[PDB]
Amino acid sequence: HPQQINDIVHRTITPLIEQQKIPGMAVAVIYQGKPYYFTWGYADIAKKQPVTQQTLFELGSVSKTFTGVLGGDAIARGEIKLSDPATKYWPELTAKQWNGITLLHLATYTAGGLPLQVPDEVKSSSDLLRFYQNWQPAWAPGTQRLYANSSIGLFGALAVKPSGLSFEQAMQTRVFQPLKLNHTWINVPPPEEKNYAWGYREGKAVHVSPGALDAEAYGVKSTIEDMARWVRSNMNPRDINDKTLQQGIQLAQSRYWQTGDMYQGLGWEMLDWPVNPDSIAAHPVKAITPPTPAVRASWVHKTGATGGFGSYVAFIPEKELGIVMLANKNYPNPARVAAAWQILNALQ
Ligand SMILES: *P(=O)(O)OC[C@H]1O[C@@H](n2cnc3c(N)ncnc32)[C@H](O)[C@@H]1O
Repeated sequence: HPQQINDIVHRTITPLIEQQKIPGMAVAVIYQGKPYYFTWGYADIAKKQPVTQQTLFELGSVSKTFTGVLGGDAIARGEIKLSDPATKYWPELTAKQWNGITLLHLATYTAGGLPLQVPDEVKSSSDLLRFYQNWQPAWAPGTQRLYANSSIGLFGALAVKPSGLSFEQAMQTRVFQPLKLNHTWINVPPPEEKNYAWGYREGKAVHVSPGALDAEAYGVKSTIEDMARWVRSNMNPRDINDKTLQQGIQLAQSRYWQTGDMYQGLGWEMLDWPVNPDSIAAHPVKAITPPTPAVRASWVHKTGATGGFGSYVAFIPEKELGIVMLANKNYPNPARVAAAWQILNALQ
């Protein structure tokens, strides 16, 4: 490691762990293109199993970045357009409030107030259809952003329909495998279970429960090494020898809407670099026309949580600088962002 990386990471992450009382943590700092790894504490407190570079953490909503990119890849293939009505890919969704709602709206939380959570009793395909059929928008499409699992969750499920594959099969074959993310899972295979960290909520060991559209909205588990590779792939997509995937990664950093200081991509969210560290409910959106092609001078990021895990990813493509922070405790987002900003700001 470059000493300055060690110095700033030790300075920054050590206190964070102490005050947030985080039981285990992994961090990757991407600096001049290369990854540097750090680990702390335990994946399993009871068994005193240390966090390693092979420890799997629940990504929570960081999963949305994978879904956004997979959608981008489908657009690149000509399988979908974001301007297409959602009903084009689910004709059984006949209720009139769906007229005018597009894949873009689903992907970017702008469909008009889809709920943050899919109702907990929704399990089957018929349950899911009935849920969407009964949903009533609070706003017209394309006018308000309400960050929500039921929105991008449906986007992911519909985006993969033309492929003929399940969402998991599409993600595995079109995103995970081409990028050599060989320890990244929607469903952790039994032989890999020993590396799956427990999450901790009020001292209790927990893993995320099954829920409708979980794969699409929050269900990915990954290692610090794979997540470093993910960040690297999104920072320099032109380094990928897979045309539609490269194009998809670029489309996910297109700026489709603006809300205050931030811009909504597909899964990824973006702000202009340099950012004010203090700048990082529903809010009105303005369409950006044409959507701004991925801006390399951006803070590109996404936070994620499950009951037992807190995750954060941020990168600045212009500077070849990025960070992944994975912890097996859900701790406040401002703390994650503050630590990430301190580390990247020191290395620019
Ligand atoms: P992102 O990390 O913002 O959000 C995804 C996390 O939210 C929780 N989640 C989604 N859906 C539910 C339901 N129905 N009930 C309780 N919690 C839910 C999970 O923690 C996701 O990881």
